[PDB]
Amino acid sequence: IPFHPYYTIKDILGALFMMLILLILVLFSPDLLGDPDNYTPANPLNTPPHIKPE
Amino acid sequence: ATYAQALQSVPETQVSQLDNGLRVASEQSSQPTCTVGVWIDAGSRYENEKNNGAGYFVEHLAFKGTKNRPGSALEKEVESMGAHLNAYSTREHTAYYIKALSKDLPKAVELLADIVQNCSLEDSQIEKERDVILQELQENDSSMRDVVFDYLHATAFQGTPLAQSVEGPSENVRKLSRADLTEYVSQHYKAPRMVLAAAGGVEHRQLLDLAQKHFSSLSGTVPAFTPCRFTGSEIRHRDDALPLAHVAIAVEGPGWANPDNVPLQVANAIIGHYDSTYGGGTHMSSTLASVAATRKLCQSFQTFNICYAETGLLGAHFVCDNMSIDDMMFFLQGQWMRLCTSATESEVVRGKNILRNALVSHLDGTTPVCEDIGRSLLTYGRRIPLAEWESRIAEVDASVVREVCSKYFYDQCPAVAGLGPIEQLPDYNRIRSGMFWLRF
Repeated sequence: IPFHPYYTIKDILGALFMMLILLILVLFSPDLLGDPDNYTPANPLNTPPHIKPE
Repeated sequence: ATYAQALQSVPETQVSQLDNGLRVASEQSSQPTCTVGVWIDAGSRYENEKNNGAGYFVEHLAFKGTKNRPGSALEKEVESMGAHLNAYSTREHTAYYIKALSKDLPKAVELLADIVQNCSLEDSQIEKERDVILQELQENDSSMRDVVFDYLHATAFQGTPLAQSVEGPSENVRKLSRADLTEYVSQHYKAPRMVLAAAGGVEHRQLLDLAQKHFSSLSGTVPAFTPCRFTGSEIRHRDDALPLAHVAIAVEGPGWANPDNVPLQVANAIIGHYDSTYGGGTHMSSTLASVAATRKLCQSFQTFNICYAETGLLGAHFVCDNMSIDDMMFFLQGQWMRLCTSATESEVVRGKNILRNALVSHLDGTTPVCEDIGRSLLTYGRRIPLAEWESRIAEVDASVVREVCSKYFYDQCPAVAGLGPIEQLPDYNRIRSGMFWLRF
């Protein structure tokens, strides 16, 4: 089937859903996937209790 | 003669009416020949699913034999006096016309009664004609134009009698019996839905006398059809083994009377027609035709205005190779939208002249004139004189075309029937989106 009449609108719907999830994340719980210790100035003389990556 | 006195001088077609309702109509002239025919208001549109194809069967059986003229005797009279007997049955009309010398008009009319009133419908003849109709159906499968037009009617009037083909399904052909044919001729060849139309050197008084002497003993004084529902769809009979791909796209057109017929034809005359073996080609003023000739997109195209009593199909049918359907569909939709959005005076004048030529040149010779008489009396209820056609075309202008095409083409769901290597054919969403312009 041609891409334009069908999959452009399908992709628009997909983008809408992804924007829903991303905007929920940013607006309601921004520091959900992050780590609170990242809100501390970097001090090379002391380490955080845990060292985990993203 | 300034083409005004010419139109005014065309002989008037006298129309009368018998007590049975026979609308006897004739158009006298000076030729020594004549065409006298009977136009029935029968056809596949008046046939249910079971009875479908009975009209074609009856038409086939019409000339074989009659009760008064057993078998070839009916043929014997036709040839021995040089007459050409012929019949044609479309979706909403039937006709039997016998071209013959003006002297033999008394005989021909009598035969025309015998064919219509006292048929034979012999059972062995029915079997033979059943076989013949089956082979004729296999013949009709060959050419793509008729197949595509039947597909268009099926997909545009789905669920309605108009979708039915004229010949009917092959199933009905085998299962149609003599009782069905007798009932069909009894309830569809009734006197009120009859037009005895004659052209050439026949005087109306003589025609009336002959009709009153031979057609008097006909029906006295019901399946009066139902308004069919246009349903924009698409049928794709993808068959890549075929050489060329036939496409036909049509929108719901006007009715038979529906004065908008006069503008639309003019609009269609703007698009015109073209094929490979034409003349000027890349210089023809039809933009679509010029593009087709320049880029060799198609081997043919035409604009049709098939119009029935309450509805009709208005659109274009084109035959092109397997890898030019998209481009020509685009250009066709572009021409349509250009006409709806901006018609321009000069193209309208060209269309008016072209339509004048259509109506005038088509009405020459006894056979087309008689056919026009029958069809007009059946559909319009009168015979629209050529002067009236001239006035109606003269009233058309650029604004009228721009409005009438807009009412029928712009943002309307079309019906598409493609057959052959039609992979290139755009998806129905693209075709529908072609009907409207984001620049307008």
